[PDB]
Amino acid sequence: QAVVTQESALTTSPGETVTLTCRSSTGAVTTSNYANWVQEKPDHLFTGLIGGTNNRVPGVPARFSGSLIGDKAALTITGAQTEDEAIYFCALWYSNHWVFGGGTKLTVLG
Amino acid sequence: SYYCKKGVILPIWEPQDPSFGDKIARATVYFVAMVYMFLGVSIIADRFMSSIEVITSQEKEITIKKPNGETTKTTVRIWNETVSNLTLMALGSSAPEILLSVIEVCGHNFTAGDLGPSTIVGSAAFNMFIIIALCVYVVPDGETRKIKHLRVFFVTAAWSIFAYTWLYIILSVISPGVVEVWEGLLTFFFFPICVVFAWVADRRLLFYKYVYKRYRAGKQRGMIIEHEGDRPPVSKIFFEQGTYQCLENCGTVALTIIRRGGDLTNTVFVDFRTEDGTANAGSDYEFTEGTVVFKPGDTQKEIRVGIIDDDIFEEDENFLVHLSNVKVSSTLACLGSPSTATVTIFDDDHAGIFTFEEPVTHVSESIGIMEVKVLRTSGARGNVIVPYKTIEGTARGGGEDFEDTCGELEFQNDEIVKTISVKVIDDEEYEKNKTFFLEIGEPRLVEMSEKKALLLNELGGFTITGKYLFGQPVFRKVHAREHPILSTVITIAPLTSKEEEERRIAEMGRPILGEHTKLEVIIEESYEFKSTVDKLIKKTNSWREQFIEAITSCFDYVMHFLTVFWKVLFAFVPPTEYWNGWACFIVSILMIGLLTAFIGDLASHFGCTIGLKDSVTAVVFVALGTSVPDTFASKVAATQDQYADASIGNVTGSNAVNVFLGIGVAWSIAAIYHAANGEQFKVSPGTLAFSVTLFTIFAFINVGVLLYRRRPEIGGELGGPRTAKLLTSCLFVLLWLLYIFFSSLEAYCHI
Amino acid sequence: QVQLQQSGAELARPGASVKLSCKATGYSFTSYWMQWVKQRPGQGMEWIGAIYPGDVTSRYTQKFKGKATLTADKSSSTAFMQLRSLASEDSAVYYCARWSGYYGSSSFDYWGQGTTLTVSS
Ligand SMILES: [Ca+2]
Ligand SMILES: [Ca+2]
Ligand SMILES: [Ca+2]
Ligand SMILES: [Ca+2]
Ligand SMILES: [Ca+2]
Ligand SMILES: [Ca+2]
Ligand code: NA
Ligand code: NA
Ligand code: NA
Repeated sequence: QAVVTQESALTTSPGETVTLTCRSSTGAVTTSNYANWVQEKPDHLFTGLIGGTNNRVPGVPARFSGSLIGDKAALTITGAQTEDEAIYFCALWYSNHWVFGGGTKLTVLG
Repeated sequence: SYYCKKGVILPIWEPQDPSFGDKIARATVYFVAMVYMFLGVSIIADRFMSSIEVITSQEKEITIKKPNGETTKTTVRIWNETVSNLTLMALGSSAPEILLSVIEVCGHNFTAGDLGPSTIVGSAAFNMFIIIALCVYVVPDGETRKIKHLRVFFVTAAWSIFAYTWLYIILSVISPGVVEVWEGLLTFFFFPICVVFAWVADRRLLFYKYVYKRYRAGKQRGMIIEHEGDRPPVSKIFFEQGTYQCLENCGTVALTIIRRGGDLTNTVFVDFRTEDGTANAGSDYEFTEGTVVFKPGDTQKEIRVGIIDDDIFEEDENFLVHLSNVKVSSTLACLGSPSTATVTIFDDDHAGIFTFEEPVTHVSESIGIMEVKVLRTSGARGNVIVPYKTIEGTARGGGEDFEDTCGELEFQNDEIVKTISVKVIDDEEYEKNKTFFLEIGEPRLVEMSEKKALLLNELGGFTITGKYLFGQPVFRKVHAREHPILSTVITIAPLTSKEEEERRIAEMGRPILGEHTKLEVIIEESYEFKSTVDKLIKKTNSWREQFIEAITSCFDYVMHFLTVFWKVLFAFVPPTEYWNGWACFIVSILMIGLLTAFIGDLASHFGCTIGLKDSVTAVVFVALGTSVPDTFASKVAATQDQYADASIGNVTGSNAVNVFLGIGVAWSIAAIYHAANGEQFKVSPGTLAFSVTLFTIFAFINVGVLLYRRRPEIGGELGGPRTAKLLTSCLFVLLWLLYIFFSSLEAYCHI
Repeated sequence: QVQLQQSGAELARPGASVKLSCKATGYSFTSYWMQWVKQRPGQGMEWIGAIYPGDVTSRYTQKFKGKATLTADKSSSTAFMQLRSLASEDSAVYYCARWSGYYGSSSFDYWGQGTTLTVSS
């Protein structure tokens, strides 16, 4: 029944640091929500980036990190490349189901 | 006899049989000399055991971090207290007996003498009674020492007694009076059986790698002993309450009807009947009817309504109980308030909420096996599989800091806790802060009833299990790893929108995870090891150091001036740091071999000077003199330890290795040498037979008393109540006195 | 080298039923969970459910409880998701994702390329 809200789109330059927000409707995102950040490349290529709000999938480049800022989950990309232009989704674990965010259309100028 | 044969080193004093006072002078000189050589043997055997301690100890380099820039560096040695190490220390303290037997056999032209075998059997008696009694007494009052490992004690004690039993067998049963080559060779070959048993017991019988570790300061400069420890107004009829509460597994719920007012001396008739509410008859409770009769002088009547138990999760439900048709035989009685009772059933078939006790735990690296409890909260229905695994963090553990484990915990029905055992590798670090994780996965309900399988809509394969629960057969899900008959398995596999709600409540009761699904385990340094290292660094060229320590309170002066010659002579032994302790090992085992060469002469010529037999002077004097290293090693292991395994184990291993090497090697050499000449090796069994059988009878009494002190009134092998402590010590010393006195009489053919 | 390969583009009439396949290779199929996820343009993404093929244990959302059925074929290492009583809302793209069974790890490790299902007449 909860709704996960994200920004519509984010715009950065290569080499910069960007922060992406995951907000939960019911309240503050905790460590029991197990925030997943996944990435959709163009033409429906999906990749799982960060799980458990901290743990990073092996093979994911080290510039991706996940954390909790304030009352919301957050994805920080430090030194974003031009290949990181994608759509990022956040999934929050409630008592018995996963709820996905709207998806931020992260674009990198080139 | 009064004639003396020439010894290995010492010449015969001449003339023989001079007078009576000259015998007194010669015996006094031999006795003082032999006691002085016993002191020399005790000192050099203490140093020989210290060298053996150096050889069998791992050397560690300790970095001591400090807040300032300068951090001191120390080198220490850790000696594991294992069965394989304790049998080598017992072999080190048994060097005088073994070397005396071999030197007396080879030096006197390979002829069996009473001295060696007799002092070995006397050494068995002295070790088994006097040292054990002294170790019983030395333990401080109010403190008890118990053998944790009783199977190992039984096997080793049986083997040690069987050594002397077999000494009887080869001399009296099989070809009496003759020792063959195969007899002596097997007697020698029983010793590698002892060493292999020590190694196997260290690997499998004890699991020494996984016991709790305690550390104590050693007798050497940097030695630390690591050992095992304990891991920390007309009448009216109406209901008493008007609303009753019961669990689902109560079986029946009790409702109390009361008739009050009017006149009691009457008969009342009233009917009761149940009606469905949220709970339905035949599925949640038993439908019941009845009529209750109130006798004259009777006020309250209890009725019982059946509650049907099941396996499916449900919410809190209710049903109604009504009263009607108030009648009086032969108005007077009416239907009072409350006339209706609401009975509420609480379900208890939630499959559980699984969690860790705390999110972060602190363990020491000497914990061995660490147990993590996984708790099941708010329901324990059904058998559930909870996967678990370990995650490498800072503690990069694949046997380095811990052993990786993963698997599945199966919680049975009505079981609310389980443990995960993680093997923590001990590294003896002064300062340690490592981190790993332990995680549990999604729980799966793997065992349930058939109707619950309909309600959860399980589409898998079920094998019927013989168990019955709430009157229904129990089904278990088949896993892919299991390969069944495939005829055994059962696939259980427009709803009215009331049954759909029932399925939804059924799925609300499936197993889930709790608050703490991840445990952060922080491995830290041992407090005992850190405090022991602090004790060492508080109080801690070496060639010069030995000579300075050689020469340095009146009793201390007497002991110093008594032993100064031996300490100065033995200061020429190389220090234990050279050649990883082997430099001290080679010389000392030579020096012991020298000092038991003189004693074997001094004990012999003392006997024939006053007419004493070699057997008697070996039993009372030589055996008491050569067991002093065993006495101090067993006393230290009895006092400083927490158990009595090491102290008794030193005695038992000494008793075994006295036979298997002291008699085995010497009689093997003699038997082979005589067999090379085509002649038999003749040993008189009469002297040794009574001694070894007397030792067996007294050893069984000793073992019986030791096992009897395991009762909670005493509590353990050593120490305990003071009044039983004194009785046990006096009993064992009395056993030794009786043994030496009976053997002394029997040696002179008194029988 | 974990790969999840799905079936091709599929079209079905309203009110019919469809079965969708996802073949997993490169890892132990029976010891891992499979997530089934639905994507529609402009409505984000919806998590249909999860299946454990070792025991054929299932998880679903309340909306997709009766709509979708999760089955497994461990002989061929394939997971199947079946839709019944199709409507216009069902035209979407369906994905399967590997999950190790632990919440600290990522629940959507390796994804399939996606199967497009179209409901129109
Ligand atoms: Ca024989
Ligand atoms: Ca019920
Ligand atoms: Ca019910
Ligand atoms: Ca129930
Ligand atoms: Ca119940
Ligand atoms: Ca150790
Ligand atoms: Na010994
Ligand atoms: Na002795
Ligand atoms: Na000895």
